[PDB]
Amino acid sequence: MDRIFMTRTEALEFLLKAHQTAVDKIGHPSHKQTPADHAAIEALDRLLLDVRARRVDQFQINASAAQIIVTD
Repeated sequence: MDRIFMTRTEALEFLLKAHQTAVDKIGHPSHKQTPADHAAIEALDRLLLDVRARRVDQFQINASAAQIIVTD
């Protein structure tokens, strides 16, 4: 049973660690950061606004993987 409770601000750790899981799941390389990444920010804007606006909720992708239940 894996569960992580964090506040609105601490939620960042979850939004960050969450990406690593997917990025690692696909088996992507470890090459140096690319310039195109600057555009990827367009997507982060979603979670960034949802968090900064204090409109985020708790959720989990898998039961075996590290879960992070948001504690509003």
